[PDB]
Amino acid sequence: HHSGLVKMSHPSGDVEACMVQVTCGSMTLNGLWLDNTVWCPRHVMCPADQLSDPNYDALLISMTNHSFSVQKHANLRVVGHAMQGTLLKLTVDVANPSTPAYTFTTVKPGAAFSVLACYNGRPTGTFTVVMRPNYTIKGSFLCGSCGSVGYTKEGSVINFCYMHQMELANGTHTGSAFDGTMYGAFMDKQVHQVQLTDKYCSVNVVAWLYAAILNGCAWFVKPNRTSVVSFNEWALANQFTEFVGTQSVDMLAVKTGVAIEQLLYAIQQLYTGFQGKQILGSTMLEDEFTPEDVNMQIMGVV
Amino acid sequence: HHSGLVKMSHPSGDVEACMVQVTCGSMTLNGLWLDNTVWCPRHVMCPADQLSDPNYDALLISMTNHSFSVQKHANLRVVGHAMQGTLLKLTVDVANPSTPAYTFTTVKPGAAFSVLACYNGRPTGTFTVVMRPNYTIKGSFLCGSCGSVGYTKEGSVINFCYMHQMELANGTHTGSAFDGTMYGAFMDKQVHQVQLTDKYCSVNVVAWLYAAILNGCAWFVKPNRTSVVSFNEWALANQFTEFVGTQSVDMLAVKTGVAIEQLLYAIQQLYTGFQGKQILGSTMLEDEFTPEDVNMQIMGVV
Ligand SMILES: *[C@@H](O)[C@H](C[C@@H]1CCNC1=O)NC(=O)[C@H](CC(C)C)NC(=O)OCC(C)(C)Sc1cccc(F)c1
Ligand SMILES: *[C@@H](O)[C@H](C[C@@H]1CCNC1=O)NC(=O)[C@H](CC(C)C)NC(=O)OCC(C)(C)Sc1cccc(F)c1
Repeated sequence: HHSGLVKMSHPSGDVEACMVQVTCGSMTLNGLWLDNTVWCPRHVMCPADQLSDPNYDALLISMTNHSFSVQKHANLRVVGHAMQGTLLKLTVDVANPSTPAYTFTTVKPGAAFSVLACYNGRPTGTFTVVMRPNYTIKGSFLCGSCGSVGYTKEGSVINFCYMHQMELANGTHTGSAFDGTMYGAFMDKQVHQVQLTDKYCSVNVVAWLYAAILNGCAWFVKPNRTSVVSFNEWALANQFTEFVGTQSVDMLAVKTGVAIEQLLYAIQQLYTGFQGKQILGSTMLEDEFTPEDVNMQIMGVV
Repeated sequence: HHSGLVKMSHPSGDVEACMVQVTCGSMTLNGLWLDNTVWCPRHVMCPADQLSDPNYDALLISMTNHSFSVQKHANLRVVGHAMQGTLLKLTVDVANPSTPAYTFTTVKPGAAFSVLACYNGRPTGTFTVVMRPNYTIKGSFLCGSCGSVGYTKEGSVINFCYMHQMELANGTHTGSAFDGTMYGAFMDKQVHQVQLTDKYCSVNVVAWLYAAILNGCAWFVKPNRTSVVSFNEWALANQFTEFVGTQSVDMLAVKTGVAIEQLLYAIQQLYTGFQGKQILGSTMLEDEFTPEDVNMQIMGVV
């Protein structure tokens, strides 16, 4: 029996109209064109021989307005340039006529956002990822994908929350919010960097367990319960994130009739082992589906 | 270590411009607007009391040109109507100015296509699915999602291959190609229908095993080999599809240096059990990634 839950991404049509190609010499990457501002990663100014330890402040001074080439596949003239954190704020004389209503937001661990993978300013694919506790994402990025944007949608408004910058040794990816800060303690330098541990997202495992109950799979549900405070103490010693309930989780509890503390106890015993049984066709706990995903995809509640 | 493989969907911007709302009385659903033709499922004409066993031929005669209301969120006047198989071919006086270069194709088991989920003619989300051997898909569809389209992209040309029609008891979904034929032996009637067995896609499991080798995971690779003919005989008695090699699979074999017959032997032993080990973080064989997905996402080869 299929759960009805898939990795669902937002429609990308609004964001594809904001994708441009930015070249600052020998390096090309993607940029976000909103109004008269083009955002792009700041290592576009970096020559290939200084990626390991670049001085962006000196490089920015070395740049002029005619040093950035912006193209849409239309060529955009740069009338101003500035750097905020690990991002470049290039000003252009033409405002994007297809600029959507948008905000800039920071995404937190356990939350899901949609990614538009682009190369040479041309959208290539879309996928959804969950920001992991170590502030990395398990995405699909290759050379030239920097500048690809991550976004969430609340109505007609697109909340941009991620710009791809680098890939780690473990194969995961990290980037920067549109305030210039890289997620976690990461730096936009081509060096090996210490990566924090990854943890199971408790609020997403609880949602995934609720989805099984909404699909008739409730063998793991027992009348025993574990409080949030006790579970969070247990989570700290078992590579699980501390659980914080939300209204979305409460809706799932109300509809199913199963308490959160019942599932918290279940996660503790399911962590020790599924014992040859399966939940939604899996033998491991899944934290890649948010409570809002289960609310939306299965019950049509947004 | 993350494999670098995610469920990747095509950009949906081109298809979102072709999505319309079709209402033929008390039922509303989605339609595909290409040139002066609007395609939509034919049970839009069905009153709610006859969904179990509808006479579409009589219903079509009962309809007029003014019986179909087509709206884009612009209202489209219907200047002609026809029925092909399980699909309606409505002619409108206005051609879609954003019609992309497109073809109509039939997707085969094991192949992957992108789906644009729509409700009331408004795109809501996108996801990618693999057509299963029983000619069903493990999608995320709800009431009103009929008319959502499935498509593949070869360059700038969009090959439409799926229109959502119904959901089965197992939670999977099936639809019709744009020639009017429902995939498999399914009928667009609100009754329980016999569903064929589902099988592991051998060509996709081979691709998934190759992706592990491309990520350093090759503990399952042994010098022993199993021929395609012998594997296909084994596949017939173990719920596996018969393997047919492709050029894409050959590229993966050439790059890795591991023969297909080596992995066919591995699948036979991995089917008996992973024996406590994991491949790409999984204890079961995965057939939801095509050889082209591994070729594109990991090696950038399209
Ligand atoms: C976009 O310009 C590009 C995107 C990556 C290419 C491979 N996969 C990607 O997503 N980003 C870069 O080339 C980065 C340039 C830096 C920010 C100046 N670097 C990058 O993605 O990774 C560099 C490292 C982190 C791989 S350097 C490294 C070396 C040895 C061991 C190790 F763990 C890290
Ligand atoms: C679009 O109109 C809508 C989409 C589905 C609603 C629920 N999930 C969907 O994807 N499709 C329908 O309502 C179909 C109308 C038919 C084609 C006239 N029916 C449908 O999706 O399923 C009807 C069945 C197959 C559930 S009837 C049934 C009853 C008992 C047991 C059983 F296995 C099947």
